[PDB]
Amino acid sequence: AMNKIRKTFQYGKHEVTFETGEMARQATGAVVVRMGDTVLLVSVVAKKEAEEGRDFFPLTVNYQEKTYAAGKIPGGYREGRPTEKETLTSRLIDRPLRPLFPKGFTNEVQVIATVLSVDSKVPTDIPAILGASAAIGLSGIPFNGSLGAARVGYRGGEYLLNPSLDELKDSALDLVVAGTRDAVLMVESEAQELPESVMLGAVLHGHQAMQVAIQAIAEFIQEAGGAKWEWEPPTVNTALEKWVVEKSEAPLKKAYQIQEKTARQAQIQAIRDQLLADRAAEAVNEHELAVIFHELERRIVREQILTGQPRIDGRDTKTVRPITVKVGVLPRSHGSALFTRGETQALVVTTLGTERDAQSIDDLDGDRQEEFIFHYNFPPFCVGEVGFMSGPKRREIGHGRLAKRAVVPVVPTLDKFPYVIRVVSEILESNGSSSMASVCGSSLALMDAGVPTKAPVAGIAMGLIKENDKYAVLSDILGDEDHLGDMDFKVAGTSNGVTALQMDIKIEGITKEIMEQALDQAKEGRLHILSIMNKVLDKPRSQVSDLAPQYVTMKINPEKIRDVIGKGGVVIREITEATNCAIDISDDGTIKIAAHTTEEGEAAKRRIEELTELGKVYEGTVVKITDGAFVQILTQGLVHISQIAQERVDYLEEGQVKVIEIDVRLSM
Amino acid sequence: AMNKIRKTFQYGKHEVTFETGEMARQATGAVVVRMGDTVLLVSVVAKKEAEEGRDFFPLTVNYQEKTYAAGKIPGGYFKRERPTEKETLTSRLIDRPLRPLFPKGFTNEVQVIATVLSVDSKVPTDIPAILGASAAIGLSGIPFNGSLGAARVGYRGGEYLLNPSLDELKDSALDLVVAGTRDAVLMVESEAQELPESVMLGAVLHGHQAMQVAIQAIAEFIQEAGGAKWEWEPPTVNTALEKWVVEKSEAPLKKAYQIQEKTARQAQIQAIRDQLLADRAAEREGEENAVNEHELAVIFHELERRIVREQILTGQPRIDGRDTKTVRPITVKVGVLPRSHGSALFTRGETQALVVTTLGTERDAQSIDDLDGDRQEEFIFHYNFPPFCVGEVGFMSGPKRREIGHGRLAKRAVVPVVPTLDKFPYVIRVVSEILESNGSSSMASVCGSSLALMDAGVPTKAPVAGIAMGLIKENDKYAVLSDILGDEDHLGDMDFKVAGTSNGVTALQMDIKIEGITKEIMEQALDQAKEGRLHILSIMNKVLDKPRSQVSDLAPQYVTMKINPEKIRDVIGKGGVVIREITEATNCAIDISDDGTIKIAAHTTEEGEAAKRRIEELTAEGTVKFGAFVQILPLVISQIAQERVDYVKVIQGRVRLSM
Amino acid sequence: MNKIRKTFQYGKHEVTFETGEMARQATGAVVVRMGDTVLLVSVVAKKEAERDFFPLTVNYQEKTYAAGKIPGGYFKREGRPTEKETLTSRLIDRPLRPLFPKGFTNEVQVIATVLSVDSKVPTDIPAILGASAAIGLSGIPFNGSLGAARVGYRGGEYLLNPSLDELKDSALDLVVAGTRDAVLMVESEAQELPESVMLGAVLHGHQAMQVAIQAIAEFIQEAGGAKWEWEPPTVNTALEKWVVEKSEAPLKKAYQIQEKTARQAQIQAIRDQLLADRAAEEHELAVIFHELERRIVREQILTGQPRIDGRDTKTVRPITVKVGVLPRSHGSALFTRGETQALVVTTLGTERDAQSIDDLDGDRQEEFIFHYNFPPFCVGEVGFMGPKRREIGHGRLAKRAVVPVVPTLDKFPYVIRVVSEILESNGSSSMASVCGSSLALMDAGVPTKAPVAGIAMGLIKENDKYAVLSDILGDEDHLGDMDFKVAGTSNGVTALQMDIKIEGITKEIMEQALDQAKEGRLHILSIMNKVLDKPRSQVSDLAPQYVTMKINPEKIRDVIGKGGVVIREITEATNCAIDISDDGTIKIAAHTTEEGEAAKRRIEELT
Repeated sequence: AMNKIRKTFQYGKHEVTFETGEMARQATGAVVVRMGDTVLLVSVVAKKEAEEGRDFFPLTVNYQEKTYAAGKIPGGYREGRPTEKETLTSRLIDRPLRPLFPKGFTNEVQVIATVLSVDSKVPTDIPAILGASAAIGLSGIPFNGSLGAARVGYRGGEYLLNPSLDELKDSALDLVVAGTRDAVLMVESEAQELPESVMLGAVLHGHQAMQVAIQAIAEFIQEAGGAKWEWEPPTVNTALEKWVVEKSEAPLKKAYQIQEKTARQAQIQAIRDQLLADRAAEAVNEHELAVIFHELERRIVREQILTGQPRIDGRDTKTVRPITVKVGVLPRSHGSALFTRGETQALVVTTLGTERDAQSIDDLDGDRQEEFIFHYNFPPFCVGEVGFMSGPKRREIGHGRLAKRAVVPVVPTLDKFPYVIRVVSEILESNGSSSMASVCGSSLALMDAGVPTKAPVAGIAMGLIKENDKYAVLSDILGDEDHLGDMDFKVAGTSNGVTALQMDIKIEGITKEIMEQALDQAKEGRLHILSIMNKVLDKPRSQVSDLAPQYVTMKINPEKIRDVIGKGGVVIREITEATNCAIDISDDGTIKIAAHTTEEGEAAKRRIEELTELGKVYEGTVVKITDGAFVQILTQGLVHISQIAQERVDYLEEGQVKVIEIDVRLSM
Repeated sequence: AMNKIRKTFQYGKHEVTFETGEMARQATGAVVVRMGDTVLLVSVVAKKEAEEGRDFFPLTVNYQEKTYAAGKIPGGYFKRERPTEKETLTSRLIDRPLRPLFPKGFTNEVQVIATVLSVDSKVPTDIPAILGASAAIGLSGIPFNGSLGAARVGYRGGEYLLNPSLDELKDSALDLVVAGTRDAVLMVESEAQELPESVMLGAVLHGHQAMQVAIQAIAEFIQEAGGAKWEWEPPTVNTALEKWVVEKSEAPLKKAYQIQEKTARQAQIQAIRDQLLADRAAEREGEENAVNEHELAVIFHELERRIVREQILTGQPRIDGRDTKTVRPITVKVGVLPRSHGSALFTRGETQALVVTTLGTERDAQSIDDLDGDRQEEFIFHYNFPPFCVGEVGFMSGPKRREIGHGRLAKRAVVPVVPTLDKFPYVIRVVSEILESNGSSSMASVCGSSLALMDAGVPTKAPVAGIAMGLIKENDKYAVLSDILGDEDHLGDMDFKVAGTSNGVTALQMDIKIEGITKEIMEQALDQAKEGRLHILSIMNKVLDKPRSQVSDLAPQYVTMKINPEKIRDVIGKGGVVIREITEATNCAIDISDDGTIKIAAHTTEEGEAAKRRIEELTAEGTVKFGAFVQILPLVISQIAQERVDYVKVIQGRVRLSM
Repeated sequence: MNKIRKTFQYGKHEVTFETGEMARQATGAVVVRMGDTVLLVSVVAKKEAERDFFPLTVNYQEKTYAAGKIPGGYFKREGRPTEKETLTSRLIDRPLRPLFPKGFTNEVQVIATVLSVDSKVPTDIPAILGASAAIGLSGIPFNGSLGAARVGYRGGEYLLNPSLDELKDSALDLVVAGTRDAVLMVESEAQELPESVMLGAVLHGHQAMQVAIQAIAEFIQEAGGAKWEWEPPTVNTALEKWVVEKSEAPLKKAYQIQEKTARQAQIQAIRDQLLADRAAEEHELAVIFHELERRIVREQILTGQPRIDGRDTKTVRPITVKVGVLPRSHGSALFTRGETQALVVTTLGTERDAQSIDDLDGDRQEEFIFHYNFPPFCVGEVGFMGPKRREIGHGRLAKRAVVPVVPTLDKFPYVIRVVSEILESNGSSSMASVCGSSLALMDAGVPTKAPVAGIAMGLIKENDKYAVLSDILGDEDHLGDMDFKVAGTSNGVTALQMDIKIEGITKEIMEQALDQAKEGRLHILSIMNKVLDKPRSQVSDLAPQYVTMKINPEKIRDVIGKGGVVIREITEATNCAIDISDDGTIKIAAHTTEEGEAAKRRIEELT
């Protein structure tokens, strides 16, 4: 039974289309989104059942790009493990969905967004979200949506809606916003030191722009929408609630007055364990029990701040935690630093390399190359846990990316600094926003390594607590205030402006007023941290490191250039492959060699002294014999029989000579 | 202590020896199979007890190829043998015929590992692998209905080939593996070039007759060297209870299965069950919990399979209302994706395939290194079976077993119609996305592939279609089901899939769960499947019946230039290092004819016109070492300055002019 | 802040411990530095226990930035534990485990990350010192702490904590860790060195070690927090008491019985007759039964009674041997000793087949490739099939035992790949892999210096009484207080491994142990040699061949080309390793005959 519904609307420069009822009919919901020539099939599947007493919402979004979308056969060996981009877009898509799924809805849902065709004029992430909104909306799955999304560029003082990839080459702002009709949900952006007034106006611009799509998706759901799932959250029995409150409230109140994190968490757990034990003394319950307990935590933490009382570690809403900053932390690194802000610590190591160390990426967008790679990883011992050490998690990529695009604007160009840079931020402790410590930390590690940055860059994490009209904007948030708070608001940049802005908003009905206030209280905190930073390292060091790849320089007769590059460019490639040294040659005459070592650096030249009289006493092998013998000196010259070892003269066959003349004679 | 028993016998051209009692002695059984110089160690291990409840049979086959078997050191750069397509596929090939041979209700976990110790090019490994499995299992004493042989059968010159090598299949119009017991064909797997059903069926029977010698060899080998057979029994019955559940539930159940609407139907069956459960409960009452509800479930489950089977056998319509011969609704579409080189959406009932074609350049060929390695594939056929197609949630990790197995079946269905590389100088990649599967998706993959390729302008020999079948057999009566649903394959005692063109079978796959499926039944089953695949062909032909007059503007193109033949040594270079570099540079296949042409394979134009330059410059303004001599491409004095004397116009010599 | 920094001197290098600055949230963490080698070591002990086994997991990881390098992968990151990383993790794990108190089920995870690496300081030792010190601060129940040292041999003199370059000139690379009191674990490779030299190295390592152990013991004081509250569970003498009085006599008679069936019958019977009368008057029973069971058998061997299979302590299981078992392999050997069996295959290749391993030891080529596969069927089990830890662990021991008798590449210009299949394992199969290798390399005509063998041993020590067990069964592993394995030639000892549970093990004995090992070694060797004595005078026909040709000296550069590009194309076209005499002939290393005469058709046109 095939009944195909299609809604079409016009989103700025492009025509968008949602189709349903043709493809993927067994999914709980599925939509074909086409925007320009960019097409995704977005299907959601949701289990009707949930595991009794589940602590988390098993939403999985899988965004996958098919190389047949761009007309290309996959390069390596089919499509392999997820590309960094795929991981990121899955994460970009997940974020805004999550808060729209009702509190307490634990059924596992899976969103799969597959790119069928990719148009260069239309980046995929935007219609992906539009699709996910539409698919979840069709499904009937409990959802508070529908959410739209928009990308906003900034060029010539105007705002660009849904810019292409090239168009962004001209933009100082790359920003994706996603929200509902009434509220902004999440924001991801990089920018070059733009002012808060611009960042905010950009979030608002997109939030207005996307309304057309949220309307369209909304009515699409009207026409073709399935039946709304009858569903309700797990129930709490207030008899038990009262019981839990009377027993744990006073203890939680103080337990939350413990400044030191691990001491706090231990005490909380003890309260939690006494509870469970106190209950048993008399599988859903324990969940129902945990629900009540968590609600209590929330109210306790929240009502403290809302009433003017001091925060968990005692700060007022406006004060950043204590910061200790060091550099030259590791002996063998090119650059390093240790950034400790409160209980959050990042050890950022910088490494340098030649083009050989540069990274090729493959994906839609075609095959490009990054000379700046930024890695971030988050080990279980920073949280005080025990876990598996396997490859980087979606957040570890997601946070690496954010930290990276915060820093990118101040990272020098290829022109000035002809290296490849690898930054690795390692979080050795995290009580909150380790993400921002990476930025801070890396800015120091980059300078400490001699990288000629435009200006020192730092970042801060904000949140708020709102009930009705009243709200407090928290600065330098800690894990608890993110978990029990209403938002996590990330701002990074230099003194002159914001390089990156990231928003995740749990609640709805947040206003530009609050947002406007949070961008500065952030701006303060940023400048506060910058000051404390600049006391250790204010500027990039005037030189790279000693163990850093350094160039070996030798000058060649511009005529002798015909050789070293070889016919077709083959001999220079042979050289760089054999020594692993990248060689750069002035059209005349100087050579500049990139050497990770002096051992190759010296191994790169010996190969170039080759391709490039006067005797000078060479040593070279005999090839032809006559009559004397032509030896091979690198060209050939005659050893006259008169000049063979004297006594008047065989004397050799072939295998192993001074040069005695030219217009080339030899002697022994 | 080691007691080593050997069995030597002739199989076709090759001497086969089984050994046991020397290696792998702690296995539940182990055999070293040798055929020609191909050698395998095949071992089986079975847990001695089933888990608490067990609803199924945990059979696992591991087939692995050591590269030392080929006297090679592995190419993988950490230099170790990620089970490959072939290793997976062959594992699945060995698995299939084993399953039906394990007795009903034997739930003990069983692992079969087949490792290739040495490889002979004359003797493909899978055949001895199946024989070895047959022997190890027999030796094990594990309960088994066996023992089974296998044979590969080729067709050349109108006559059958027994266990041919790859070299020999190059001249064969058929590649078919058949596995069976003394009395029965268990599984068939094959590709063929448009061969008629009787030649296909003839091959199955030729293999089945030909393998007997190996089955006999194994059977007596086992007799001699086997270990004590396991003492095992299928769960006891309660005949009285069964007769009672039947008398009670049968009439109502027959009426329930008259409801085509699932949720509505499953409701009734639950009612009938719950009622049955009450009735038993009263028949006892004061006796203590004498109602198990489990043994009842089993008896009940088995009764509804009987009943459904009976209804179809007596002419009743299938669960969805179709009779045995009718194929589900089909809808075909081409050119569904803007940026694809070709595409199709094939939907048959609830089975649906989005198939996409990508045209590519010699640069895109996927290399393969294995036993019989150093191979390039210009035809790349992938397959995808996402959780949502069956309407559930599942991980996305890598190609699954089924995805390889199904994907591969589809590929061998299509390959016979795919143009030779001389005729169509493109590498092809077809990716099959199964959006909806209840049905046979793999055959949908076939139909969609045939459409996708033509849509892309691939000059396929002819459109190819495929269809999946099932067969119910109760005693002497049987029914042949066309285009079976998913739930229908457990209904039947054998399932087969047949793909081909209007003129012949390009692939045939058979899995048989029972004994006494005759050449006659097969003959008739294949006919109904033919009538089916033509029905489907006719439908798809209405959308696109022949390849497109040309290639998508989005596909790779040839760029053509003319050169100086005397300069060919210059472009190819000394040793051929120059032309190499050019390709790895621009990523273009550069094929230089004797004189004087150059054909350049280019994905984009930019890549192509780049190949042009590096060529041209190397053959046909600027910027040295008074007088000028700047030299530019790898010497104007008056015209530096007429002002006399600081500080390519071109006309041993070689004097001018630059500036 | 603090930031407590202890500094001492280990031999040539200055070692530095510190804490309080970083990884504060961890149960404990230390930054250990030796020379310029730096490792963050951290220990997280999970809050509360759960179990009957010890969930200890050590992860030693290497960051490329420690070496100033960017990872060579496609993703430019490090996601794939290297064989090295897995090996070191295993190595750091061994000496720690036995130090963790009896009946401590609390889950512990130690993470040692290399943040900096010096060519003069191998990363092994500072890691172990740092793990020992990290666990120190955690306050986690521990009977430690310990330290580690490496010992080399150059010109009759031992070398403390030698570097990679220096090891080149050492006849010995030996790692040892131990508590102040006693030695715990040893891992070594030597070139046919005497037992006296090896064991002297274990002592030397143990003596030079105390400096570190002291430094550590102090570092804890200056910094480390007070211990964890803990104590061996619920010890019930009431439980012990009754069991014995109703248990020993019937059970000690149940092990005088033959191999199995009459064992698992009567024993299991006892587990009933005693199961029956218990309730007349918790799994806790299951143990103190097994522990008694242990004691029973431990005793019986000490009194010189049959081992579980009927063997005495000195006799090695019957050994059968075959070479050239597989038709198409370059070399083959099937080595069965008792119920342990290894099929081992030799494959030779051109320089094109050489291993490229990149890591903190610098970019390198390996022409000797050794692999070890331990499939589930050898033990009679079903299991899943990337090689596990123990496979690399056992594989690596086997390798280093064979390496010293392996020809240098100039003497035998072939890449070698040895693969060892364990088709049966009861009693050490890592040693079966060594015995299987000699034969296989020799069957393949690989001119090994001498046939090599190895044996796995065990020691039961109760008080001052003990017994040294030869060719230990898998089920004799729990019995032993020491599990050591030994491999070597008719002359010296190639490889030595030891792991030690109890204390008070004295030089006076393991000396003896190392002998009884030598006996068996010699014994095994004698039986091997009568199958294959010396390497085959020839390399197998199927193996790569060297085609030799002679061209005109003047044209040597028409082959090699310009900068070397022409000669690289030929080797990358035909897959042949090619070299030219200064002026003269040309040796072509070819896999097949075609491939090799493909190299000729090319070299001729250039001529």
